[PDB]
Amino acid sequence: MKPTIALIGRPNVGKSTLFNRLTRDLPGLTRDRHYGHGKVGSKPYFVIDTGGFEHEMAKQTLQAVDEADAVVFLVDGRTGLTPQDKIIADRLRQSPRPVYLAVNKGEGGDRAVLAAEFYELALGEPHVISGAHGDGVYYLIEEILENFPEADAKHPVFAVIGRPNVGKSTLVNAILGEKRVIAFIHIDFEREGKPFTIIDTFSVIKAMQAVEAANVAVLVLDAQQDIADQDATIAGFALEAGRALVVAVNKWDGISEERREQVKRDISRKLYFLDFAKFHFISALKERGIDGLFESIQAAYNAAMIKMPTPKITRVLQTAVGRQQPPRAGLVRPKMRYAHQGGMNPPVIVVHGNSLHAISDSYTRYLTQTFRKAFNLQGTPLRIQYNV
Amino acid sequence: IMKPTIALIGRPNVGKSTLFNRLTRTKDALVHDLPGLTRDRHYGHGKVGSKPYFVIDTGGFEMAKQTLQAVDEADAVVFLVDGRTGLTPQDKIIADRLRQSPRPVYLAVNKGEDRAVLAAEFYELALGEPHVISGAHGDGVYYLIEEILENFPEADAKHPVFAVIGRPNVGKSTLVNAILGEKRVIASIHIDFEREGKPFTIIDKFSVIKAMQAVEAANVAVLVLDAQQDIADQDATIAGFALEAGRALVVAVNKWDGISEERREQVKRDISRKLYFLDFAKFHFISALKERGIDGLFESIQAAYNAAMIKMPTPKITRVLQTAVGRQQPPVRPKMRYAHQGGMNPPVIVVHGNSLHAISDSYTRYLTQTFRKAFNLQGTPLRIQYNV
Ligand SMILES: Nc1nc2c(ncn2[C@@H]2O[C@H](COP(=O)(O)OP(=O)(O)O)[C@@H](O)[C@H]2O)c(=O)[nH]1
Ligand SMILES: Nc1nc2c(ncn2[C@@H]2O[C@H](COP(=O)(O)OP(=O)(O)O)[C@@H](O)[C@H]2O)c(=O)[nH]1
Ligand SMILES: Nc1nc2c(ncn2[C@@H]2O[C@H](COP(=O)(O)OP(=O)(O)O)[C@@H](O)[C@H]2O)c(=O)[nH]1
Ligand SMILES: [Cl-]
Ligand SMILES: [Cl-]
Ligand SMILES: [Cl-]
Repeated sequence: MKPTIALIGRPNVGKSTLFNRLTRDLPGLTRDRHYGHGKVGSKPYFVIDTGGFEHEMAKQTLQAVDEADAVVFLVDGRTGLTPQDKIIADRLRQSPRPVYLAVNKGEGGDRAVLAAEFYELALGEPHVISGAHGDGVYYLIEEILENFPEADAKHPVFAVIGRPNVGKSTLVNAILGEKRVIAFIHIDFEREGKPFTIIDTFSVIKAMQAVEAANVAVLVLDAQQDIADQDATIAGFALEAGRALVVAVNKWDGISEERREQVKRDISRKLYFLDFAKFHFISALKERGIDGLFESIQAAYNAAMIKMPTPKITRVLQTAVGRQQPPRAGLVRPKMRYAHQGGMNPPVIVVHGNSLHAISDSYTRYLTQTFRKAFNLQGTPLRIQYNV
Repeated sequence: IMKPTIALIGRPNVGKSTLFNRLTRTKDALVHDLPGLTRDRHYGHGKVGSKPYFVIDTGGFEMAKQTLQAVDEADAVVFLVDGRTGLTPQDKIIADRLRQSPRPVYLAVNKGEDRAVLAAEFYELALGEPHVISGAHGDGVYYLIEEILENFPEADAKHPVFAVIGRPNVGKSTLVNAILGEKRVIASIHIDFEREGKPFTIIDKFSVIKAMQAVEAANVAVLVLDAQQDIADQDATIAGFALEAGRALVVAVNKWDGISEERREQVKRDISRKLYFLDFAKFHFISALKERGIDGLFESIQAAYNAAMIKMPTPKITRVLQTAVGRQQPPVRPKMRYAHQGGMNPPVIVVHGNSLHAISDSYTRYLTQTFRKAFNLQGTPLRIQYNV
């Protein structure tokens, strides 16, 4: 498992600003993220901005301290020292895990004088940084990662994920039965002869790690409630991980028929960014729909692991381009000539040609759907990329 | 009578969006937003203060062409600087351009939660009195706003007064000439005309401030979209402003002459998916250039105005409500007994009962549609509200 860094600090000290630096959809909207994959640094890691949970600290914030591999305590170096900061430092100092004191917004400053007050916190060396502009952030992260040192399974290895109370335990018990669940990290089992592995592990950190360890994620939704922010950030994390995905709309036994289309329409409207995944309507309690859930889990694994021959891809591309030409880039007419796979799990298709530098999102969506149909890629977040 | 516009100006990271959110904060928070997403706003209606006004956070442009325009066209500028940091060379160049302004320019020394020391450093900018504030916590903000507004001193038209709004280059000028030159149309900021006996007024490069002023002067807005491009962020924020104004709306999907038949459904799909929050308005698919489809615009403008101005008797509303609830009960089981109109242009329906504190967004959607069908309210952003 790769490390998780939890950002902690007073409101307005620069946490989300830092988080966006470390981890850097429809028009007019911006997707809320308070946890994601660290992209700044030589090693992979997860980042949690505990500002997204919230004076004393918050229940989930203290949990993040217990569960993260390290905490960054962010403070406003321009201000001076607020008494709220001294309280937080008192709890963090007890951490048996790393606590890095980051003195933020110290850009163009004197890094020694700006960390003068903060030795009193007894959390060690203050790290003068600037989350906005990046001064010292890369070097801070590299020291955090100097602690932790840095092949696809032949069958689907899946994690059941989702909000509390959607039915994950009921689904797992329905899948495994009593006898194989009493032998619980990885539980290998067989179904109709074919092999599967389920991963057993609210804890954001625990959910990210389930996603990291799996090659398929089964996202469980409670059909009896509206889709929630937390439903959406979990699914969003899975999407950023490129994890193959199957969606289990659970507690379907509760919905009357009149309400059924209203709920299917509601769910596709609010989880549009999952239209690459098959949606099953199941009842973990009454054990209905589980068989087709397994068909889709296997299909998601297959799609995720596909190896597509360049001539097939190029053939599919040229037929699509012949039927509908790409949008004219103002005056210039893009030419799409060939394409090949540049990644796996998820598959990535790289399109080659001239003037591919401003291809509209809708045309990229048309190529994606064509490729998905041609290669049966439902279940994996296939991505198109233009060689520019 | 035009309302004043205040433009926030300043370096990245001085507190503009924070201030803008404070100044435009709606207690009820009425935006039809999705789970996990947040709708971006950098201009809106001012809510802090005794008088009405608009606010623009010029940070949403990234000096810059549009920012310089806001300096020219706003009634006043707030120049936001970081009092904690000190005085950056970038701040001084901005002061050099702002100092030439023939309109009010207020120097706000932010993040002060030391007022005397922070006013001496900033007198070097020669922008007058520094105002020490804290946009995050609110220190001094209210007094700043009242001092800006102490300059500007503080009936529905019987027929539709409509404004054509939308992004640069979508066809607004072509559409206006087409409307005034149509077959059945007979002909200092308002242009009065008539069609088939009924009266109309249309309101007469691109300016965010001018778009906001068009909406406030109107009782109906015609939003023009360029069908030949993907819906853009700027398409959505213009529509979003119209929505926050509660402005009755007709949507003109323009340049339909360019779209081939195959591409046409892929485009209607794309538009309804990305402008979901406009599902209350009729969409027309027109060609302003070839002057096709303009005739049907006039009925929808009339229909939207009529809907916006409706007066619904309490017994009819309660009747429709009790019937809707009888056919589909709410999902402890809330009881909805009666309802009345508590607002106009847009109409607002207030529902009274027990256990109404957690009604799902999806049920409120069922009631909104039910009321919309029953009272012919397409074109006005009708909203349901619960008394707790
Ligand atoms: N009607 C219905 N209720 C269910 C179903 N699955 C779970 N529940 C109920 O949801 C509650 C929580 O289920 P649980 O498996 O613990 O959810 P978890 O938090 O995701 O593990 C329990 O009281 C279940 O009986 C289902 O398929 N249908
Ligand atoms: N000067 C400076 N300003 C910053 C920095 N990071 C964030 N800000 C500004 O701080 C304001 C709010 O900070 P935010 O990131 O939301 O703090 P959070 O509440 O901890 O997430 C924004 O207007 C930011 O642009 C920094 O490193 N330097
Ligand atoms: N093909 C096509 N082009 C149009 C149409 N309406 C406007 N245009 C073109 O769009 C460009 C800008 O139009 P204009 O009315 O100035 O857009 P505005 O910025 O919204 O006022 C011009 O070159 C027009 O010829 C239409 O219905 N079809
Ligand atoms: Cl991962
Ligand atoms: Cl293949
Ligand atoms: Cl205030």
